[PDB]
Amino acid sequence: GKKKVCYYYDGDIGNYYYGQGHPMKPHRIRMTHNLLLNYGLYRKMEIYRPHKATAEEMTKYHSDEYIKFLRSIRPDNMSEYSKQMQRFNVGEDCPVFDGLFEFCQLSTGGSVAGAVKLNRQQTDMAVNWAGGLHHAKKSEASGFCYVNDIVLAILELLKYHQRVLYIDIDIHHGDGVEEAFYTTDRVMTVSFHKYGEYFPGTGDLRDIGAGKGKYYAVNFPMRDGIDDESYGQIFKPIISKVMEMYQPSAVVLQCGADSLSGDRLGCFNLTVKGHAKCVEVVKTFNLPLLMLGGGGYTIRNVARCWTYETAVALDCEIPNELPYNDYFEYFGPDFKLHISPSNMTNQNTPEYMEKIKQRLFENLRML
Ligand SMILES: CC[C@H](C)[C@@H]1NC(=O)[C@H](Cc2cn(OC)c3ccccc23)NC(=O)[C@H](CCCCCC(O)(O)CC)NC(=O)[C@H]2CCCCN2C1=O
Ligand SMILES: [Ca+2]
Ligand SMILES: [Ca+2]
Ligand SMILES: [Zn+2]
Repeated sequence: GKKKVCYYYDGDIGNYYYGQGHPMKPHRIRMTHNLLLNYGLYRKMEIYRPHKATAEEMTKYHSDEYIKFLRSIRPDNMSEYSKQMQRFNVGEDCPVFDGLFEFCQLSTGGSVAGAVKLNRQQTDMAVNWAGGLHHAKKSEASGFCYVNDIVLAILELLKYHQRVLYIDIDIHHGDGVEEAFYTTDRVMTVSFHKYGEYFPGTGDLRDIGAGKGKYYAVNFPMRDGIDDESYGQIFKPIISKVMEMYQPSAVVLQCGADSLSGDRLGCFNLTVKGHAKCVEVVKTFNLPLLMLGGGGYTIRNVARCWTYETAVALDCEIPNELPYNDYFEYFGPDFKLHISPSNMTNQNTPEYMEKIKQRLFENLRML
């Protein structure tokens, strides 16, 4: 039936700034929040402010040296940390900005708090749109991600769940989460992403895990222009097969919105309905679910996507006419919640989609 939803948000998150021209805009989390408050969704869910995750919490995965560096580095002392910055991959893609460590603490606090709430059976679904920073590595920042809140949230879930399923619908391969759990069968990682001359360069369908983790890493590489119909015809069958074979007792769904049509960095052609169809599919399995954010660089579309996905999590129909909000002008010229796909060519032929699905089904038979 309808589910209890716990949502994590800190009013300060929107003030963190990556720098002039950087595509990652934490302000998009504030726009999402303001939009869902104006739709009245606060009436249907419990809103929590996450705690700031500590160094102890972060070192359940990350190295002590890397976390000590993140806690120390500031724009005023960068000159003294030149060598350290290069070692930890902090610089241009992952800049040093005012309050960087606090931003990591808030993003992580929401994911970990959500996992705790699910473990305690106090909620059916936990939502943290400030989370989903899937590229961060044990001792290195990557692709705008510094602390891997997902890996930390999964490790929390593993205290009470023998098998955890991770699903990543961000346009980028969730390399950091895959790497952390590559040699274990206690976490199955499933990533759908653009592959071929595209960041981070990983996620080939032949990357299937290693040792005890062999067959517990699933990658669906895609080309430019995938649309709602093509994505929907592959997502439901793959996830259904994964659920049948793997039988997880908890799920983590990374909802990176950069897979939408018109994204600044992405080259997919999904609409908000096409993207949210994934949430709907995962929700039908009735398992404890942690929903996270991630990418999304055309910020009006990110707010639309995550507001609709929160409404989907709540089983609450919301009108297409956007209600007035603090960021109403960002939603012009239509002021509608839903988006139209572009006329871009879908390079993912129906035969290519079926072939990759068939190849992944062969791997799933090995479970
Ligand atoms: C200016 C920073 C980099 C020097 C530059 N990155 C980008 O163009 C851009 C960043 C960038 C673009 N502009 O202006 C057009 C910037 C302006 C200032 C700072 C950074 C950027 N980076 C990339 O696309 C990707 C990262 C994508 C991360 C997605 C994260 C997620 O999956 O969605 C989850 C949260 N990285 C790159 O392309 C980097 C590293 C590999 C080699 C090529 N790269 C780049 O040319
Ligand atoms: Ca992905
Ligand atoms: Ca694995
Ligand atoms: Zn992304």
